Amino acid sequence: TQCNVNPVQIPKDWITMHRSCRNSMRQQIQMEVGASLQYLAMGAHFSKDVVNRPGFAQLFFDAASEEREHAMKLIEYLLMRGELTNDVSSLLQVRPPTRSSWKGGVEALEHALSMESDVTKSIRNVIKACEDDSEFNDYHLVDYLTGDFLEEQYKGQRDLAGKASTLKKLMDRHEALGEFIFDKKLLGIDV
Amino acid sequence: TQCNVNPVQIPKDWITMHRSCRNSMRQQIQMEVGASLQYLAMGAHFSKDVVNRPGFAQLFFDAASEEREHAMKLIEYLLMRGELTNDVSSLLQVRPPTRSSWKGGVEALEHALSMESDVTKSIRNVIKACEDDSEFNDYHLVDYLTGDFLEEQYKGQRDLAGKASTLKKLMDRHEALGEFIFDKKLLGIDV
Amino acid sequence: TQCNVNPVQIPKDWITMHRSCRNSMRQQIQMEVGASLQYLAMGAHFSKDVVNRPGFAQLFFDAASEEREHAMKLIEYLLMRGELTNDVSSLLQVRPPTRSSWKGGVEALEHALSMESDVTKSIRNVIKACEDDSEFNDYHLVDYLTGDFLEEQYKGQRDLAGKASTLKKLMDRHEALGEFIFDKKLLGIDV
Amino acid sequence: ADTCYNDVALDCGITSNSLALPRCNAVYGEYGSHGNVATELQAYAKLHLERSYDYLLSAAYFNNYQTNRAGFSKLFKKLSDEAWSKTIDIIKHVTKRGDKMNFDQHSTMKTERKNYTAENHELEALAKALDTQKELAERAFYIHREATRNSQHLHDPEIAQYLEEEFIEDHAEKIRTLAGHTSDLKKFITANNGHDLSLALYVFDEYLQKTV
Amino acid sequence: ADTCYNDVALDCGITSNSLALPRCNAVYGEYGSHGNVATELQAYAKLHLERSYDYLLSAAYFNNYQTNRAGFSKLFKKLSDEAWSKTIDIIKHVTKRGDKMNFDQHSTMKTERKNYTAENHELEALAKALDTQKELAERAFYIHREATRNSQHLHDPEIAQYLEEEFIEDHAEKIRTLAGHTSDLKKFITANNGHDLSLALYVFDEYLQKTV
Amino acid sequence: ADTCYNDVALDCGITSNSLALPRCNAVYGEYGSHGNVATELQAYAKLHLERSYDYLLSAAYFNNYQTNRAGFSKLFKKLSDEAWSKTIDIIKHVTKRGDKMNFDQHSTMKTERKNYTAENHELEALAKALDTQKELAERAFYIHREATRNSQHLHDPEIAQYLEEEFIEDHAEKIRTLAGHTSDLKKFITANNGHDLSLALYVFDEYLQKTV
Ligand SMILES: [Ca+2]
Ligand SMILES: [Ca+2]
Ligand SMILES: [Fe+3]
Ligand SMILES: [Fe+3]
Ligand SMILES: [Fe+3]
Ligand SMILES: [Fe+3]
Repeated sequence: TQCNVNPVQIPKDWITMHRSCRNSMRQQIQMEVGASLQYLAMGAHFSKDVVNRPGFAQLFFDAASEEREHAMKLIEYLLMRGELTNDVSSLLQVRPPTRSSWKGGVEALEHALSMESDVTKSIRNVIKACEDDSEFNDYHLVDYLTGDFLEEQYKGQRDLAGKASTLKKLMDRHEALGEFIFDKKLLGIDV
Repeated sequence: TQCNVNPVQIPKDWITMHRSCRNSMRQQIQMEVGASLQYLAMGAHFSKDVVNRPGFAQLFFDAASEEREHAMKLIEYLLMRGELTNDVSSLLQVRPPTRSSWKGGVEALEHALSMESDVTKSIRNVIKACEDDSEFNDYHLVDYLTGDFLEEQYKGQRDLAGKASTLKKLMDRHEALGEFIFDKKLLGIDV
Repeated sequence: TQCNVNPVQIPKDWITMHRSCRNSMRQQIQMEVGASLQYLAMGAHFSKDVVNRPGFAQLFFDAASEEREHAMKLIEYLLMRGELTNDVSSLLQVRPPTRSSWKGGVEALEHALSMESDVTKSIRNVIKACEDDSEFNDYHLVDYLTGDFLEEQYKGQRDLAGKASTLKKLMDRHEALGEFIFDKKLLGIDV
Repeated sequence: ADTCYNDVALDCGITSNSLALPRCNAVYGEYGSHGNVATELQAYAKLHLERSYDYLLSAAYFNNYQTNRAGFSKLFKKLSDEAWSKTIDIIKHVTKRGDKMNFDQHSTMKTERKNYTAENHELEALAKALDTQKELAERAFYIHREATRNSQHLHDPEIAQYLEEEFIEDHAEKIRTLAGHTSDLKKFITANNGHDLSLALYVFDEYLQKTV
Repeated sequence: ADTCYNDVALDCGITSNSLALPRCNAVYGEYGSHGNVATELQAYAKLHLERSYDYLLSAAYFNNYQTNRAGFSKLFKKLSDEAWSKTIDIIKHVTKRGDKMNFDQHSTMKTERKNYTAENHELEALAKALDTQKELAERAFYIHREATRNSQHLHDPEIAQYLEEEFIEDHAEKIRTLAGHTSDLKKFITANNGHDLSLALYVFDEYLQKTV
Repeated sequence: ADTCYNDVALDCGITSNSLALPRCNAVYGEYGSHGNVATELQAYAKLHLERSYDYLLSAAYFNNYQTNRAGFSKLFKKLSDEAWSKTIDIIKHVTKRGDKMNFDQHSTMKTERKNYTAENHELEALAKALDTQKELAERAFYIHREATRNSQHLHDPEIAQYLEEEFIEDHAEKIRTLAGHTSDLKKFITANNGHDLSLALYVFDEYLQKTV
């Protein structure tokens, strides 16, 4: 039985992304998804009754959802350029994250900062691949990654670095009370 | 033990319906109930996952509730005239309807049109019995059945006949898409 | 391990209640709690399907909650005066109430009136103990018990006495209908 | 393991000349395959349908000029309207779960046969209403048990939660209300040799008009 | 099969001189006839009643001038008010189902005997609150199991749904909240040799004032 | 009987030099001690997580310029967003009950292995969505049965009510909706030799845009 419609073909000259750039974008999509899964594990850790840091839990669950949105934005960009008419199933793979426990809020913030730092470096490498391909400099995608993605990365790194510095100063003598107060401030609660 | 109050009697000259007319009304009440049950079965049929015509389902469940209201109006009329002080239990009998499946929306609409046509003929026969009894022409009930009940019948028949004509024209070449669109229009949805 | 903070001491000259007065207050607190439990049993009785007097049930559940509030007010007074830094666990004991069934609304109202009358007498005895201690006339507590607690007692007794008189007059010939109507009036329903 | 996807793959093959897709329906948890839950739910719609019309006849009887009890009539009209509405809701649930309604389906629950008569005095009418509501409530308990306990191979918590939420919670309130009404009438009849009965029935009917 | 209607027919006969109507009550599903569900529900009201007053005494203790922990006091006052309100709600449910409340009814659930003391330091008080809430929660699990699983002849999903909706869902939240509070205090006591304990208890109490 | 209060009394003694407090956690009803309910709930979060991304890829596929089915894409995007939200909700429930999430936890429920492919024609895609939703629904039935029926020593109505309220009720609606969509497509394909198929898919996609 004929369950589908015989495909039609329309002009394709407008579809211009080159392979190296497209492959770097596909790899970045998997990286964003991997980051969302690692943040979910951080949210889960701080949600435990024996850890009980709801401010940190919410911070990381929010970060997980944001990374999922980053992956979706990259996928939407490829679709807009005429890609992903096939090879969609292989774009992503969900796997358990590498780390599932942290000693305290400082370790988690430093790990998040390092993850963001890795993502920033990876995006800069996608930009290089897309800009320096000898056959096609993808001006628009390079601009999009630079003005949207890197913008979010640098602001995010500075935010995490500041949080880590502020909380770490409290650790030599005020580990419990310092983290407790900092955690409630993440929820907008001034004790 | 005396669980009830000794009945009292008040004047009864105002109670004037005659037997032939009253019996025709009792039969009409059962007919309206029978119609409500047959419409419930139509609603049930179009609600099935393998039929999936929510517009038709709602149309017929609404019709079932309307027929129940018709039965109630006839009962209220008898009560207003001083009847049903006894013989109430025997007024109605709930039984499974005769038909439970239809090939498509057209068959159901045509069956509904035929059911309505039968009800119209039956109401006209109640009118004849109530008007032509040689001992008592029940002017008021005849007027009520004519101005309220027949009014609803003729408008309803024209509505169903039009729906059947419109949908049936689509059946020789557009059975699936035609019924799908028509069904959503019944829900007020223009695709 | 040190799980608590070494206690500190502040000036205590302001803590002035004397023993006889304090002990009478502690006994009054238990009496208020006992009254709350007895009212709960009245509410439960009138809530039974075979008694079915929702107006009386609500009246007595409300009275139970009010007696609990009276106990709390006496406890708050002791705390304000600097007491109950210890001997708190022994302040109260919850035990099943003495009575759990009443013949009708009149018996329950008369029992409530008698309970209130006993509480009034007990409060007057707390006042005597607090005022007549040869070493310390507790002017403020005596004033509080007189102006707040006795005020509520006298108004409450008059209210219950009036309800009992009104309903009892209906009992020689209208036990069922009289109580039914009176019960709905307690709910603010005029039949 | 038959799945809707596999049925599509098979039938949408150039080899096929049909598109049966037997697994592409709303049936899951083997609903209707093991036990009597599916047929009992259909019979439950039928019980509500029959009772809706029984209650309607009682509402009519109490609205005749001799009885003229607007409060009792309103009580039965509400029971009728609720049972009619539940009939349609159950039919929709039966189809939501991938089954089809059969209006001649019988329950396996052994229930005595007692005709419903609409011509009754007030206490009799309330007693019958109480009995029929208890029957509706116990039938829900029966279907619930059939769905989650009686058959080793059937566990359907969707039907259980549906019954819990849409029927079971409210049955307790209705039954308690009706039981209370019979207690009130019993007292009017027995206290003071039943001397206040006629005035009490009038007052009670006025009370129903305000509270039903 | 005894029914309320049949009792009325018999007693309202000229032959009778009474009107017992034993079946005209709110009992259905044999509530109270098989198993321990009916008596356990009564004992559950009693447990809430006792705990409401235990919590009230803890609220009082934390409001004395030496402890002066308004946040801890507010936490216990809320637990007390909720348990008092539940006591009345359970009593009403017992009567709604046609039974009568007995304030001296004991539970069959084997529960150790441990007096509740109100004079405690902060960690001890939270630990006791956590234990008593877990006991209330496990008692609900026990009654639920008695209603739908332990006795072959008893299946009462009305009691099960009542417990699920009014007790069980919220118990998990309260227990998780209290467990979290004990973890926070444990850390204040152990980290950095417990040096920040007094300031931490003050800050924690202020936090409770804002969040309880 | 170990309690949090007793752990505090022991550890807060001058004799102790630690504060373990093993019983001061949110575990009650022996959650996680008997049966597979605790691990199954963790595996259920994992199933929703995996499906959220499978649905996201289907949403992307239907938004490529050749397929360009905004209605189908919206349908899958909604399924993806809901599954993502449920993943977080289940993780929070696991921790609320005193357990910890393990992202590599497997289910014991014997489920066949079938890779999810995003590149499908319309009927195939809906069929797969229907199958995966039925799998999510039957997994909830399985966990529910494990919590209240399969193990003599485990009775957890908190997990049962959570599944009933947050998953089970809505699964029936989604499955019925998807089953209806496959029936509509089946008819477009078979009636009148499938002659209206291309126009019908366009009209159906527009309908999804208005109703998803
Ligand atoms: Ca259940
Ligand atoms: Ca439930
Ligand atoms: Fe990112
Ligand atoms: Fe009609
Ligand atoms: Fe008092
Ligand atoms: Fe609910």
